[PDB]
Amino acid sequence: AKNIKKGPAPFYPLEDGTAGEQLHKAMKRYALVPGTIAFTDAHIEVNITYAEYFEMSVRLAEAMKRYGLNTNHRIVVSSENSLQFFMPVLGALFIGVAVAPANDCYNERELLNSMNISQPTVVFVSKKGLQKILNVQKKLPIIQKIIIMDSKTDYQGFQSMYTFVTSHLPPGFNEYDFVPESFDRDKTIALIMNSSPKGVALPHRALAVRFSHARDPIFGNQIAPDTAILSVVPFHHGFGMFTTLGYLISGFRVVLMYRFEEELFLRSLQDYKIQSALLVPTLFSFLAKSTLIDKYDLSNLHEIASGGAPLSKEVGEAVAKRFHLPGIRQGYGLTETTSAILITPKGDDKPGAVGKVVPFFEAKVVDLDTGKTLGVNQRGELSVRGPMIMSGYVNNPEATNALIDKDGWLHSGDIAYWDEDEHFFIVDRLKSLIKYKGCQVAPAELESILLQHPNIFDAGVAGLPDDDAGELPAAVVVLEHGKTMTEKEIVDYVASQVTTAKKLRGGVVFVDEVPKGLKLDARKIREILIKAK
Ligand SMILES: Nc1ncnc2c1ncn2[C@@H]1O[C@H](COS(=O)(=O)NC(=O)c2csc(-c3nc4ccc(O)cc4s3)n2)[C@@H](O)[C@H]1O
Repeated sequence: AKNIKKGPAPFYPLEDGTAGEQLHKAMKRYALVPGTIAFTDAHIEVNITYAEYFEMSVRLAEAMKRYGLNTNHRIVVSSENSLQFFMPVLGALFIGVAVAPANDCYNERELLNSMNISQPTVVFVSKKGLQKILNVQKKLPIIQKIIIMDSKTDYQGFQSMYTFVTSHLPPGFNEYDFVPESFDRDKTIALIMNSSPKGVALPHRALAVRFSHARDPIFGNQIAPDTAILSVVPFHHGFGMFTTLGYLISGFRVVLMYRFEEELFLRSLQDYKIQSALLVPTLFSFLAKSTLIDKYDLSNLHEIASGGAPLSKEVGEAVAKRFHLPGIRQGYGLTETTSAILITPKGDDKPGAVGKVVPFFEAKVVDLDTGKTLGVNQRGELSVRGPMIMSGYVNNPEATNALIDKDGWLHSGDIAYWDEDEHFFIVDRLKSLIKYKGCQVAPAELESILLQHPNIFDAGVAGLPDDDAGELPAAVVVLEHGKTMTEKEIVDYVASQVTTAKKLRGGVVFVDEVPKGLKLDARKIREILIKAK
C-alpha cells in the first residue's frame, strides 16, 4: 500500500444532507447578512446580492416543483457565462432535479445529441441560444417548456425566469420558509455533464465531497465569506461548475470575466480587492510579460489558481514571483471525477507539480503496457478512485466499465509520476484529446472529415503545443496514391466543415503512415507534428 497515494482526512468535515440542502442552508445564511454580493459581472458593473440570488433560486425551485418536476426529471441550462446562470442550477438542486448544462458553443447536432442523452423536461436558455433550442425541441418531443434566462419580461412569447415563477407560485409565497427536498444523495443525480459525447451522471454525494474540498483550508479556500474571487472559467464545464458552486457555499463574492481584457483583468483585481483568481494556463504568459501589471494595490491578492490544462512550470513560477505568491495553486481533474482530485495543498507549493491527492481519494500510476502498479518517480498511466467519481455514463455501461474498473479505479488517459513527497506531476497524455483555448476537440471527428476527402488515404489528428492556445488541432495526412493536395487546401476544406474551435489551426504534416498499434498512437502523432515545428 506504499504505492497507493491517499488523501489525508479532510480539514473541513463532510456535511450531512443533499448538495441542495447544503447550498440552501448556507446561502439562506448569507442572504440575511446585508450587502453580501454573490456574483459580479466585471464588464458592466452589475451585482447580485446573496439575498437576491437565494430568493430567486428558491422561487425557481418551488415553481419547478409546482410545475411538476421531481427527482425523475432533468433540466438543461444552455447559456454563456452570466449572473443568472446559477439560478436554475441552484433551483433544481434544491429539489433534486438533475441539471444538464449545455455548452453554449455547441452546434445543433452536438446539442441534439447531448440532450438526446439528458432527456430534459424543461430547458433554460439565453437569447443567443434560443433558436438552436427551438430547432432541437422539434426533434426532441420530451422538452415541454423553454424558459429565457437573460430577460426580465417575456420574450418572443416565451416565459422569462421571472414570469415563469410569478405564474407558478402561490401568492404570498415566502422564500425564507421554503424547505429544500431530502432524498438519497447517493442515488439522486445532481448533474449530467457532457464528456467528449456522453452524459456524466454526478450524484449528490460527489457534490458533497466537493463542498468539503472547497471549504478545506488546505485543499480549497478557508471560510471567511468576506472574500472576493475573480473567475474566468466556463460555467458549463466541470472546472467552472464545481469551483463556482464551492465559492457560493463559501459565501464568496464571485467576480466574473467572460472575455480576457488585458486592461480589465488587472483593473478588476485592484478595484474589487481580489484575494484569489481562478484562471486558465493560457493567460499566464500574458500575466508574466505585461508591464501594465506593476501599478495597482494587489496586497489583497494572496492566491492564483489554474487547472484544466498543463501549466508551464517555468511560466508558473515567473507569474508567482511577480505577484509575490508562494507559487501557482493548481488542480487536476476530469469531468468524470466531478472536480479536481489532485490539488496543490496550501503551504506545500512545489513548482511543476499539479498537487497531491485530495481527501477521500486514492491515486496510483500503472505501467503503460503491463498494467502493474508502479513506484516512486515512475512514468505511467494515472488511475484514481474516490466518491466524486461519476455514477457512470448515462445509459452507456460499456463505456462506463471500460473507464472504471471492477474496483472503482478510473484510468485517466494521462501520464504521470509521483515523487517522494507524494507530489504528482502530469508529463504526457495517452488518450487522443485536444484542448484548444480550454475547449475540448475530439480528433475522431476531424479524422472522419479528413478521410471523407477523395485525396486522403489516411489521417491522424493530435495536439500541437501552442504557447497561447495550449494546443492547436493538427493532422498527419497520408495522401491517396498519386493524388495531390496542399496544407492550405486541407485546412480550408476542414474549416468549411467545422465550428470555430475545431479548426485545424495547427496545420498539416504529410507522412507515409499514421502511427498505429492494434489504434492510433497520439504520442507518436504529436511527435511527428512537433518534429516539424
Ligand atoms: N492541472 C492540469 N494539468 C495538466 N493537465 C490537465 C490539468 N487539468 C486537466 N488536465 C487535462 O484535462 C483532462 C480532463 O479534461 S476534462 O474532462 O475537460 N475535465 C477537466 O479539465 C476538469 C474537470 S474538473 C477540473 C478542475 N477543477 C479544479 C478546481 C480547482 C482548481 O484549483 C483547479 C481545477 S481543474 N478540471 C485531464 O485528463 C488532463 O488531460
